[PDB]
Amino acid sequence: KQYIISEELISEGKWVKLEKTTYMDPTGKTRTWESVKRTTRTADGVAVIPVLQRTLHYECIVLVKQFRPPMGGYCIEFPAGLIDDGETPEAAALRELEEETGYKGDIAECSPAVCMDPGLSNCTIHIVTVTINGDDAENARPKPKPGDGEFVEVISLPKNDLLQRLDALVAEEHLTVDARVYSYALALKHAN
Amino acid sequence: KQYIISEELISEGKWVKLEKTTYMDPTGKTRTWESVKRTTADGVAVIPVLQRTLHYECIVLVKQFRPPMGGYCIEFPAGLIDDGETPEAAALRELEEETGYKGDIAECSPAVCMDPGLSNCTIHIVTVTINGDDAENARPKPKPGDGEFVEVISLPKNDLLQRLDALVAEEHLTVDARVYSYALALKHA
Ligand SMILES: C=CC(=O)N1CCC[C@H](n2nc(-c3ccc(Oc4ccccc4)cc3)c3c(N)ncnc32)C1
Ligand SMILES: C=CC(=O)N1CCC[C@H](n2nc(-c3ccc(Oc4ccccc4)cc3)c3c(N)ncnc32)C1
Ligand SMILES: [Mg+2]
Ligand SMILES: [Mg+2]
Ligand SMILES: [Mg+2]
Ligand SMILES: [Mg+2]
Repeated sequence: KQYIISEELISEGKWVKLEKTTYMDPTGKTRTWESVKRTTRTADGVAVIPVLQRTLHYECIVLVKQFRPPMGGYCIEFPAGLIDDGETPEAAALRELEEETGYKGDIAECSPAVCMDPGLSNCTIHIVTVTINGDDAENARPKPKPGDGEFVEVISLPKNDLLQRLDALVAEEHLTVDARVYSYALALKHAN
Repeated sequence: KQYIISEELISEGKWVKLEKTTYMDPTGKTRTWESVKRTTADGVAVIPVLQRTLHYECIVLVKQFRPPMGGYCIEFPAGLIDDGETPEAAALRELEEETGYKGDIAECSPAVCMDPGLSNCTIHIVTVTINGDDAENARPKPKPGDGEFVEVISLPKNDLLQRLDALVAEEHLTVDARVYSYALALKHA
């Protein structure tokens, strides 16, 4: 009993547009929302949850540090990015993971499309859990191949103390942790 | 190394604005980005663990219509922090408004980013326990904000990822990425 009635363009940039969304609320009253959408009419992207498994060591979660212009600061994130021209989620996952980290991994699982920020945008991603065989030579000396203007520092953090490692990074190096990463670190503790 | 050079307004809405951000890259080249912003940390998301004697713990989630998405999304209770409000007060207030439960603080994250490729939106993630043995959390009544309409869905922590998968298979609705990320780690632990 709620639905979109109309979308009116407010402002279109190269990558991102702002829209006045009109919609019916449940009382039968009409209401507006300001909404963001891409200029490029599938989920939009993938985030990879990369579990670096090496025997006789803790499993690690591989994260990336990048400068994020909207945040005007460095942010710690799961490797992620846009699914490219008719490409599958899984394959965008391995690719992004290689481009961003150098690791070559195997799919363990793939989420349905999930919303990034539904109070603001219609951005959806697939979250893909990937195990990295860290005892295979391909992953011995992993080589990041980042595309034009992509500057990405890898940080692998033990999965055993993930939440504590994340909080320490915020307290020390004043960077921001992504909410999906934080959510995952929390649940590792909460499963107790 | 890298830093913001300038922010030039493209368009101002009542609530959100689009800006052209110019930043210094690490090679020392000037670059641009399109960034969304509002007109502390903006908000809270509540992780509500319903605890009851002789029950498995539940995670309390809300279903709401999300205009940006064109349909209904399953979320952690979440809302903006009012001026002068603490994250924890907001968390508890939003939880009660959205679900009817009165919770107790367990923990509060640092500010974390929602969508850093797009906005500077940050939240605190606030873990709250709900004493479901207490008489006030027996028949909880939502008291939603102005133009706010919520259904409550409580799922066992010990089965969250599977129960979310079911809901997505049976209904026409999206799970939020933070919810789905939490359900995954539960299974991975
Ligand atoms: C060469 C490579 C490259 O630079 N790329 C790769 C190709 C273009 C990328 N891009 N595109 C974005 C962007 C797009 C989508 C975003 O979320 C969504 C929003 C609404 C609905 C769905 C998703 C967020 C951000 C972003 C920007 N706001 N400004 C500047 N450019 C950046 C960057
Ligand atoms: C129930 C409550 C209520 O009705 N309110 C009263 C209070 C105002 C609320 N509001 N505001 C928003 C909004 C603001 C910012 C958003 O993201 C960002 C947050 C921080 C930094 C960057 C981005 C997303 C959404 C939203 C809208 N985009 N359209 C229309 N109004 C809605 C509406
Ligand atoms: Mg990326
Ligand atoms: Mg990438
Ligand atoms: Mg809310
Ligand atoms: Mg609310």
